[PDB]
Amino acid sequence: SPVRVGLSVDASALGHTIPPDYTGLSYEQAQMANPNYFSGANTQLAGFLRTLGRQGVLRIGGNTSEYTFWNRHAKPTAADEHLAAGPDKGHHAAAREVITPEAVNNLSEFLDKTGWKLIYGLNLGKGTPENAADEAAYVMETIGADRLLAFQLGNEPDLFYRNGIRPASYDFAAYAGDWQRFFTAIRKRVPNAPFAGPDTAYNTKWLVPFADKFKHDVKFISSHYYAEMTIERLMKPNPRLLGETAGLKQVEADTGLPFRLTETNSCYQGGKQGVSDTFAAALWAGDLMYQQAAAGSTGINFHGGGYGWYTPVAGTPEDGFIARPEYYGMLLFAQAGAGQLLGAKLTDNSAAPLLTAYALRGTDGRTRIALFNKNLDADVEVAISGVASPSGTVLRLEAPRADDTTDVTFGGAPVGASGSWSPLVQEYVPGHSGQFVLHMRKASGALLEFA
Ligand SMILES: O=C(O)[C@H]1CNCC(O)(O)[C@@H]1O
Repeated sequence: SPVRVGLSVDASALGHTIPPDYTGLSYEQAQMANPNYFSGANTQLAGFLRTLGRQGVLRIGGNTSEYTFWNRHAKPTAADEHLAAGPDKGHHAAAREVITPEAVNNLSEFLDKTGWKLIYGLNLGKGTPENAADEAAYVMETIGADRLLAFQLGNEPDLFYRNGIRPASYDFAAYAGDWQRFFTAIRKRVPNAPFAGPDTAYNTKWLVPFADKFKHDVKFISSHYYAEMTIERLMKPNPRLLGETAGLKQVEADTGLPFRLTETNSCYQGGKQGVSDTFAAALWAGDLMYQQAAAGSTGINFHGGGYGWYTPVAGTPEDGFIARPEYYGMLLFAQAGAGQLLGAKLTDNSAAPLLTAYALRGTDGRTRIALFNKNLDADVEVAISGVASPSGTVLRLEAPRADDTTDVTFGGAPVGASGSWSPLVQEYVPGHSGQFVLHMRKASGALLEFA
């Protein structure tokens, strides 16, 4: 007994344009202590990034960016030649790590194998303005202007008052004083240096005051989002999401600087075993990419590394890399590709309320629809109107249970080594122009492409 829902596509209801560099990943700065990780020799990880997008952004930052120190004469230690730095769990201070010129040289070679651009964290929490300027000069020289999208001056500065990085009295005004001092030092050595911020954890009250004070000094505004957890809770809206969406919309409405979600994943403190590492996270992540794009976001960076519960890609240079379940929701987005969002209204859906749908006119002119049946107990039958085409094909995003940590496929295939992926099962959509009908099992996703 599927829940019978209507989906009306309205090509006259033009939404936001999704740019080619929308997709992205975030890693801990501590990983730059291992020059083998972001390296030309890491062909496996480079292939996972290429499969997520021809263009995209690598963001390096996180809690460890306050505990990582640039040393222009240093070489890496024994332990850090083998370091796989997973997401910081945010319980206490991270271990001190050193970043070497060799690590920045190898990062350039890595980025050049991918086509991706870089957002690079500087140490405003514990470092000096002069050391930041020295690091920025080396990064700008080596990575180059076309691949360096932005420096960010600290990670989650809105938590320095609580985590001991600053006094209890630290507030936006104190942060703006620190930010101006680092900005001035860096621009003295790197007059072309680009910036973004404030890279906040959650405090939306900082976004527009940052944008207004530093309007002539930044390329875009950035903030973070974590949904925390149970799988049922992850499939629903929550107040924190509503607040972050409202913050993004205030930036777009009050400034005309673009916004990027520079660090996001399902559950903070490194994720939750049984939620973040499950097929549910693929549906959560693919739905999030579209919801934020529909709300006016220019891009996203899913946090990860090591074998963290929420990482899209898990592994090490020594042991190899694998796509975790969340990767498959980002792979649906990659396959849908860039374009402009169209209206897509669901009706008769109160029985299947966690079903989401997004329509897109691709750069090639063809209509695509991304659906996420996030209902854990309801199959749906989707009557699709407003789409004119002889023919459509469906790629399904599936696992046998929402809590599965494996068995995830897209287009009837898993991702293989080095991000290898091609569709092996493609089905025609039942119906004809102006009336297509699509069945979806409970807890599943679909990408429809029309001729
Ligand atoms: O708590 C987490 O999972 C995140 C929160 N944001 C900072 C971080 O990326 O360093 C951390 O790993």
